[PDB]
Amino acid sequence: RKRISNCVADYSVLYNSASFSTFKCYGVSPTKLNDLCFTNVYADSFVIR
Amino acid sequence: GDEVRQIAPGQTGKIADYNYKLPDDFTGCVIAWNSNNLDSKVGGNYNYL
Repeated sequence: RKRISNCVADYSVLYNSASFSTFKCYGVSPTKLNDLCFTNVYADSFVIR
Repeated sequence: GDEVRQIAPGQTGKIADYNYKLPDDFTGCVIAWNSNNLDSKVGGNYNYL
């Protein structure tokens, strides 16, 4: 669980290299994320089947 | 393949935003199937941009 703070989240950089099998926002719409900022962010990172 | 999910209303990504955007008032059908045995060759197929 990584804490993300004090930064600009563009996510446009990811397009040139990453290709996600799934992307899913609960809560908020995927198209509003550029027009939004967050109170705290945690990134829960793990490998599954 | 991983971009098939992006061909939908409300989605974002390099395709939803840059190359093929759907209306949020869309009536119709999205049909997709793999073409791994047609649109790909050895040395890779670089004709799809």
